[PDB]
Amino acid sequence: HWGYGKHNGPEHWHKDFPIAKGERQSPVDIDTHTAKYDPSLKPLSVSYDQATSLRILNNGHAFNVEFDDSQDKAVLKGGPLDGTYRLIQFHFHWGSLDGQGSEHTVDKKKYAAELHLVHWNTKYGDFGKAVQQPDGLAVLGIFLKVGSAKPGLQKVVDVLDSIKTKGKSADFTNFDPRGLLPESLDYWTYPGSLTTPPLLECVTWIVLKEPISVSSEQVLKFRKLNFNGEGEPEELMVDNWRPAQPLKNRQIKASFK
Ligand SMILES: NS(=O)(=O)c1ccc(C(=O)N2CCc3cc(O)c(O)cc3C2)cc1
Ligand SMILES: [Zn+2]
Repeated sequence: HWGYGKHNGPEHWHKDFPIAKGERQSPVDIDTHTAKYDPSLKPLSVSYDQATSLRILNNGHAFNVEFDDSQDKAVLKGGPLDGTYRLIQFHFHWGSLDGQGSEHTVDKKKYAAELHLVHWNTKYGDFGKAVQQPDGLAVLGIFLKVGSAKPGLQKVVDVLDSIKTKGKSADFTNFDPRGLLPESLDYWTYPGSLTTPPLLECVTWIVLKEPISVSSEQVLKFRKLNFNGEGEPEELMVDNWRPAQPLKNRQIKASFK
């Protein structure tokens, strides 16, 4: 099955998921000079005060921090969005080295990692129905650079030892995702897709301009995770990013001048 290796990585995905070569695939390079400022774009509303994290899972591709999405608790609205989108999970993509790992790029710059906070449009009732719709998901993407530690990330980092291998989970309650946000909510936005199989073209992407800083030690701990299951040959969970895809007939809009 699909993964990030030589034999099952991004350049193979199209064989099982032909939408891989579609018209609105993600990620993309954000050409900052070509992105147009859109004065009609609203400030993003990130309302995470009542967020209820439940669990952290190593799914063999990344780790997901999962949230209770059975009520309007942690929601994303405004910005380019119409209606209310509920937080279901977050995860990261990262590299084997600090010079790569992000999925989106900014004028071809790769960041060390990229955080995806995944939300679904409440008008579709559940996540599985939402992914079948062109406006079903809103993914908030946040770049990570290596520098000072992110204190709000440390709780995540410290639990990774308990979910080293594929299919392991751990209780992960009371985690506040507000601690993963940068100061500014300036963003770029464009219509795109899931960046892993099934690659569904259901996402409004909202990518923050300002990266967060994490420490070298924090990202090193991401790189100790395993793609493999327990008692299988150790394959370090690194380079779990899809490269930039063709922009085709799309415009990237900026919320800021
Ligand atoms: N990298 S990204 O674009 O932010 C991204 C966001 C979300 C997901 C995701 O949670 N998935 C894929 C689609 C899917 C579809 C299902 O029907 C399902 O039950 C579960 C899932 C699980 C994967 C990737
Ligand atoms: Zn992702």
